Order: sequence, then structure tokens, then C-alpha cells
Amino acid sequence: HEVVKFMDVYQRSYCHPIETLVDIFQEYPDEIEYIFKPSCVPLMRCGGCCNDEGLECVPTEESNITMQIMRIKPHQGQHIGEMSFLQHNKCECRPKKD
Amino acid sequence: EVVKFMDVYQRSYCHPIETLVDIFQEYPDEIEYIFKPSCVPLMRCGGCCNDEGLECVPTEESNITMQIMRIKPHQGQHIGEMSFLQHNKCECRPK
Amino acid sequence: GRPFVEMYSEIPEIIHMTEGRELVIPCRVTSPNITVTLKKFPLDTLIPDGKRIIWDSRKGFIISNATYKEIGLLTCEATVNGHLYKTNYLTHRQT
Amino acid sequence: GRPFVEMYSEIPEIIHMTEGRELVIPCRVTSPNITVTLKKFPLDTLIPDGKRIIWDSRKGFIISNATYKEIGLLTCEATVNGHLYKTNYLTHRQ
Repeated sequence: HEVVKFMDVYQRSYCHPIETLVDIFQEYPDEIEYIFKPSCVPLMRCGGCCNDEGLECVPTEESNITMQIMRIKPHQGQHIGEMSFLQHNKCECRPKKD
Repeated sequence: EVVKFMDVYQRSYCHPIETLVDIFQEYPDEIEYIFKPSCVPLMRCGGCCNDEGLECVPTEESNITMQIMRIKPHQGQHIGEMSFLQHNKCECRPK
Repeated sequence: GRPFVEMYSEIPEIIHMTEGRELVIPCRVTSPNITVTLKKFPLDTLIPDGKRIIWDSRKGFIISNATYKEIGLLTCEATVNGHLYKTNYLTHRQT
Repeated sequence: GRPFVEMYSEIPEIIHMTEGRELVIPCRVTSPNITVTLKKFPLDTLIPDGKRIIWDSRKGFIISNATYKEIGLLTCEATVNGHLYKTNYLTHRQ
């Protein structure tokens, strides 16, 4: 064999929760006074395709995860701050709106 | 359980990760058909370099071929075997 | 053995659907006492209730007023003598 | 038993640095004949050569004109009496 079979491509790409590297500033847009290390975190988030231009993959069940982040403010020290993030637990293909 | 600093840092640092890439982005000139699935799972560089002057880029690449279904608006569906690019190694380097 | 009148196919048969109209998943079997299950990938199950979703051995599953929730990969499953058999279909709304 | 003057911390200490200038990873040890290795996460071992990367047991590793390759999580390791000890540092620009 030399090709990934259709059923495998479909089952592995269809809308579902997958580990996604997310920038912390996107999650905490009101805390731009800090530089965070690491600057991004690994989160389960809805991803993949719905195979229909009129549908989109969205979360239907969510929860929180807490992680230790180093928060740096110029010429203030730097301290570890536990920060919480939203994780997607279940996803679904729904019509896009405008 | 709170994820410890060292674990968050190691798991997020620049590296090849499974990314769901839209077929249209990779083949912008295949506009005559609708593809199913419309995206595919590929290893691509991702993560952070924790320095605004650096960026996570590939240093070694390869290809993978996958069976995709193409549907021409009102004129049938056919299986096709399409090739896609993957990233084997990643490094943080100057923007 | 295989209870399905039609043979298994590695590439799923395409079923054209129209929202708001009847949708038939045609996995008819050779006997009314074979137990057949209908699932939507990845983890949903569609259970016949005799009204909105009907099972008829000679026809397959008959869904009234199909919606966007029925767009995707649908599978009929049956087990005969310890052996699991299936038929997959891909429903698709016309552009 | 620990050979490092400063004690182990689960949270790495921050080292402010500038590309092109001198960077010192301060993992000084208690005696001059302790063997210390320098690592960069993820895939590197930094080798002292006497000129651009220098070891000084009373100070730490001294790197002339650090490059973007030195921006990151660096670790000093030493094994004394069968026990592996480590100290972590995180370099940060401006």
C-alpha cells in the first residue's frame, strides 16, 4: 500500500475535539500588559471539517483546565499564575449564520 | 489537576503537530469540484517560540497521498489520489 | 451470513438528500427478524420510533423531514452468528 | 550532596539577555572538579570550547555573543554520588 484510504481520511478529519496550540493573548485579551511564557498553551478545541460550505464545526459541551503560566511585567518580577482555559468536549456541524 | 509549568512549556514549544488543513488552501486552483472530505490531517509545525522575533518553521519536509472524493457540481463523484505536504522537523528561527 | 441484500463497498455509496424531504438509507436485509442498527459518525445513533424514523426490512431506514443533522457518514450494522457486517453511506445535499 | 550553590526550583529562574552580547548561565558548583553538562530544550547539548562557550566552576557557563539559538529553556546537570542534579533557567529578551 502507498495511499491513505478514503475511510481513514474521512474518519480522521471529520469535526471533533483535537489538541490545538492557542495563543494566551487570544484567551486573555485584557492582559496585554504581560508577556506570558510559554506564550501559547495546548487545548482540546473543535477542529476538522463538516464537508459542506454551509456548515461549521462548533462546541456543544465545554469545561475548564488550569495551567501554571509565568507572567512577566517589565521591571516588576515575574510570578507564576495559575490561569484557566476553556476546553471543548463535544462538537457538532451546524449551519453557518450571518 | 493543574498542569505544572514544565509540562505546559514542553508540550507547547515549537514542534510537528497533527493539523487539519483545508484542501482549498493547498490547491487554490482546483475550483471546479467540491472535495469530500474538505480538509485532511497533516503533520505541520506548530506551537510557540516564546520570543516575538522568532518563528516556528520547517527544516525537513515530505509528502503523503490520500484518497479524496471530488464532486463536480451536478456531474458525478469520483475517488482521486491527491498528494499533500507534511513537516518532519521544526525549529525556531529569526523572523 | 451477510444479512444485507447489497454487498459491502469500501467507498461509501452517495445518497443525495434535500432538507425538508424524506431520506431513505437503503440497507434492506433478507429477514424481518435481523436486528439492524443505524449510526452517524462519530458517535450518534438514530433509533426508529415508527414516526419520524421508521425501519422496514424490505426498504431500510426511512427518515421524514431530513435536516442538516442527517448530513454525513451513516452506517447500518447487523451481527449474524458472532460476525458483524455493515454498509456505509455518505449523504450529500445538492450544492 | 547537591553540587550547585543555588538550590533546585521547579520554576526556572529568568535570565535577561541581548543577542550579540555576553550571556551567563550561573550554575556555579561547590568544588572545582564536578562535571557539569549544559542542555537546551528540546534537542541540544551545548559544548564548551574554551572560546565562545566557556565553563568556570565558580561562575557558570559564559557564552560570548549569544545567538537566537540560546533563547529558551536551558538546564545544567551534574551527577555526584550516583545522583543526577539539575537546575533550570529560562532566557528572556527585552
